[PDB]
Amino acid sequence: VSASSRWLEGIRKWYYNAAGFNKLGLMRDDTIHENDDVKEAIRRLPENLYNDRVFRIKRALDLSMRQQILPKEQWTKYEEDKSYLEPYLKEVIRERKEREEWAKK
Amino acid sequence: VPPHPQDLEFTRLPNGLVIASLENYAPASRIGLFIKAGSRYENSNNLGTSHLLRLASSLTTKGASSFKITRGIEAVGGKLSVTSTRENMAYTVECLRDDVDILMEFLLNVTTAPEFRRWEVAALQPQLRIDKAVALQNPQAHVIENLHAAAYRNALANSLYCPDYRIGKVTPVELHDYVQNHFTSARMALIGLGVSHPVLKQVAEQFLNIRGGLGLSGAKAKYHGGEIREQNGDSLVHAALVAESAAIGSAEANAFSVLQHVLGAGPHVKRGSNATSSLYQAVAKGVHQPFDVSAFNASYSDSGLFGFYTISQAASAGDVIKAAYNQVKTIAQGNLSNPDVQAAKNKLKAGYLMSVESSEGFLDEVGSQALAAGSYTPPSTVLQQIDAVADADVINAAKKFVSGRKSMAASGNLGHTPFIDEL
Amino acid sequence: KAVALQNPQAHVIENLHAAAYRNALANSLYCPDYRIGKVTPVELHDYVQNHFTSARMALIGLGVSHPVLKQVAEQFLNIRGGLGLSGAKAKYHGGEIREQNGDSLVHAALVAESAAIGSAEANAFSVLQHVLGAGPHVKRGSNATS
Amino acid sequence: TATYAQALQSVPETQVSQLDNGLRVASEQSSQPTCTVGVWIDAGSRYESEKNNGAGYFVEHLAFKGTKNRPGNALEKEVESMGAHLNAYSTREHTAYYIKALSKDLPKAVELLADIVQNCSLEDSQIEKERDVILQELQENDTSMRDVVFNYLHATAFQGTPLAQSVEGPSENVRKLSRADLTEYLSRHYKAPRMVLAAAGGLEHRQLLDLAQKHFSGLSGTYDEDAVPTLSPCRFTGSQICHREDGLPLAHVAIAVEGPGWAHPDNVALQVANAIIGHYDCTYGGGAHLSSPLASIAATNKLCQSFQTFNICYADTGLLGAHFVCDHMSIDDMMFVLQGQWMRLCTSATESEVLRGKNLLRNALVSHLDGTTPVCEDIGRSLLTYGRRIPLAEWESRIAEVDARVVREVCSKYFYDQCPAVAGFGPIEQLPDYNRIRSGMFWLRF
Amino acid sequence: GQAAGRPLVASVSLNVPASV
Amino acid sequence: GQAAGRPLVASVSLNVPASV
Repeated sequence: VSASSRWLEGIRKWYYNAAGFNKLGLMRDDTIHENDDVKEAIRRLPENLYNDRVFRIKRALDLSMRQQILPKEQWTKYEEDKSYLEPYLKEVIRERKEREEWAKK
Repeated sequence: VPPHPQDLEFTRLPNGLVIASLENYAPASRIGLFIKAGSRYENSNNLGTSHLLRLASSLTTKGASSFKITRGIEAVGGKLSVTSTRENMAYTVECLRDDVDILMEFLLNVTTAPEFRRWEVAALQPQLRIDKAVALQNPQAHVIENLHAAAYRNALANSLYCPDYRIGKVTPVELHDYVQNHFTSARMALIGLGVSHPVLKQVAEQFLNIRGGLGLSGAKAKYHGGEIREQNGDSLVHAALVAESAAIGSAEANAFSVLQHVLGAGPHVKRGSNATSSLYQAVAKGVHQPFDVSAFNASYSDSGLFGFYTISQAASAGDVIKAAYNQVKTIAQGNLSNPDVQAAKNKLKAGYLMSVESSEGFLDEVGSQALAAGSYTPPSTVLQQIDAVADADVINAAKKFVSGRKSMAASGNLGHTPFIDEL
Repeated sequence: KAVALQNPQAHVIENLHAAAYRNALANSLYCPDYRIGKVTPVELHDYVQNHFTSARMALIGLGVSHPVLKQVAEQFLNIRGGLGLSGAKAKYHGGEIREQNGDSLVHAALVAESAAIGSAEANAFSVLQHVLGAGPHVKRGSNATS
Repeated sequence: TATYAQALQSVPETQVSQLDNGLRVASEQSSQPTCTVGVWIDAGSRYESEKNNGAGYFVEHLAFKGTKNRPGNALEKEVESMGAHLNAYSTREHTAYYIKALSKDLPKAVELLADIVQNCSLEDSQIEKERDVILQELQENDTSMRDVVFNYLHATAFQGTPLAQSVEGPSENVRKLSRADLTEYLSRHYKAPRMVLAAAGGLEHRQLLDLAQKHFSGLSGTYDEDAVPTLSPCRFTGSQICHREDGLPLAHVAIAVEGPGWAHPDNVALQVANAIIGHYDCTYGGGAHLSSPLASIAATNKLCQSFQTFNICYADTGLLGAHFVCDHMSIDDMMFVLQGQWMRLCTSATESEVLRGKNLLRNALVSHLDGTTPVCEDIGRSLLTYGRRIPLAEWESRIAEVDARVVREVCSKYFYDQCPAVAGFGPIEQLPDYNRIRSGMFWLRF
Repeated sequence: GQAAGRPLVASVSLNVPASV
Repeated sequence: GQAAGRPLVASVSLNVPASV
């Protein structure tokens, strides 16, 4: 909670609220651009996390269609955002870099 | 002349692990790891676990990934193989002399620390439908598996392949439990041909000792007998009639082997008439159609099956089975000639010696002896024991066969095959 | 066959007959899978020719006059003679068939040879059936008298 | 403590001697108790005209059916008196008989072999029975599609020459073969200069030499008159053969080009190149991580059930190519990928794949010769093909000298812009036209 | 020699066809 | 009342669902 850390976290929380995807009930990982690494990582997710991702995205598209947002009570709080997708994508990237490293030798 | 073959070094570590080495000077090296993890150790709620575990040797592990293992094994031209009987599993690695150090790293990573990730295991499920199908192209495999199902009740009844209903239902938890319970120090043996003793000892002490924590014990074989008949409208009828015989590594097992070679165990000559084979000549006197018959023997750590297997057309199946049963009965009553017993003994000795000439056969024999008895027996002692068998013991074995609960299996157009009661 | 074989009772009862008998009554009501596609028109002709004969048939009618049925029978079912195929008597054997499939519940049937229909012993067996309990009579009942 | 080179140097040397009649006796001592002894003969279907084709296979059938001195089925019993395995085979250029037995039976076993290849009685009733059996085998051989396709490849590749003729021969010839023809075949081809007596296991060379002097001195080796059958060069033809049978489930295809021959330096390089292409079967465990691009692509996309590469050698000719079994809707993809890999080898080969192929060839060579039967086979074939057995050290020396440049040059010589021979059997409606296959043998970019 | 006479064994390999 | 009591009967019809 030192000098620069609380200032950095304050700017990150500011930017998080400014981005505004939380107003549609989305999480950060729901907004990532689907490339081959991300399609593979999404493929590896278990059933429950996949189904939650599907319903959150479907509800956000419905809101965007109606040009509405959720009530303020239901916004995604910055501290509760779960990076459910990060470890899978990290493993997929590590595997692809191993393949690329073998192709050089 | 070449250097004299050095003695097979043998050791049993305090944790229960067995390490054996033989330092020849061939260009290649062969290392094997043998575990008591056969299909008999499956209960009824996790059938097919061993079959999937056999095909999961190339998956990701903690030491290295699937890509790294496959590419590294194939880069140095090595070969990795897995084999499984009803009682044992064997992981074998073969390579050149100056490449064992790499491959020894891979093998233990396959064995002492797999991961079994969900997506990887799921992707491997359809393979179980392919491999089994290939194994079922031969009618002998189907008939023998049905015969084991009919003869035994609990332990040795489990097939080598997954049940068709359970394909796709095997989960990583089952595999983790199976490996954690059955892959332990007291149930393992490490055999080497082409590497020194201190290297294997160091490897085993560094890695295979931590795996200890010996778990389950398994059931006991219960013999019941019965019939299984599966009609499928094929050209030729296959059949197999057996009974309880003996346990491996016992005095009566040698008698049953000698009886097997007295009766007949396939041809020794290309397109031969099987003139010395008593069963073939007994059957062929009456039946004037193409057929085939042989003696079947299979010994395990606590029970064994002895009998005979026949292949014959649909009309003539009963004639063939009746003739073979009659011939074994006549042998049981006492009609046996000492020259034929000696000829069978020579056949047994020649077959046993010629089986272990290759590196594969030698490694398999050494591993089986290490797991079963925990000591190495050279060929000369086996030859002496074979010669020690008395000709009356073969008659006793025939009497044990003729007066026991038979177990029959059959396949084909079963319009004329008899039942057990008819024989 | 597939529609029929999603009731487990049909599987069990067919195996029960396969285990009980050596021949004729052991045969299943449904075609073995390996024969699907292999039944020929000649086999159908032979089956009709040697089983659909006058001495093996009975014409029953409700709401029809007797002269009409007698006329139809005399006109058109007189060319079905030629009896034959005495078949074979059913030899009870005994045995057991076990199907490991990991279903939620275990279905089991245990039987012995009892008596031919039309005999006095069959009435005794029917009464024994209803002493032991044949089926339920009350919706969501406890089967008190079973 | 040991090394690869030291291990290669430590193998005992083969010892070869020659009797007066022309027979060659080779042997290799070892410490094992068992042994394998056999006779190889330089006589196959290639030395047969159309009149007497299939004579050698007929004689090979009648070998283990009694002789002058062991009439009837006595000979067979003798083998089974000692628990030995008596086996034989025949090919388009060689024949072989051999026995696996113990060391102690080396005197008796040799005494049997000399009986077989000198005193074929050829009873007429046995001739009729074996004629019926051979007719049954010819009828039943249509079930094996791989062997049918290989026979088609030979027939189309070497049309109009002796190499087109199959080992068993046409069904019409076997119905007319008489005892006169069989005796003439035996009297013409089975002679001491063309035979090799090989052994391997627990034995000593001089004992085998003495036994051979006892039991083989009666063979004639004078080459009576000008009866000296000598091979001639065989013409190769680029062509296609297609047997359309839409009822079958799978299609078998085999494609080949003309090879260098038995005793060419190039062969080793080709054996490296094929090792780069590899092989695949639907039951392999590697999956999509296999080193070979063709195997990985076929595994991921399910292009075929199986494929393999071959290099079959004859005197001054041979076949070099591939064979695959696949679905009827995947032939274009498999042909495209295969020819692309061949062009890749011809135009651009790197060090890493060549090193992998060299290691594969080393391991295969080491593992194949491990026992007694493969060593005896190696001696028997080597003494007829090269005139001497090549040690493994020389094989390592030949293999170690290959690099990317040599592989590129050899592949460009033998594959690039060549007319192949193609054979297809089954539902092969999707197999490309011969012009398309021919045009796939080069690149416009190169 | 088509008749089985010894207990069956299942073989699986990385770069060889499986056999029984 | 799911347990079987009487032997099977197989029904087939031109314009009615089959039954067992």
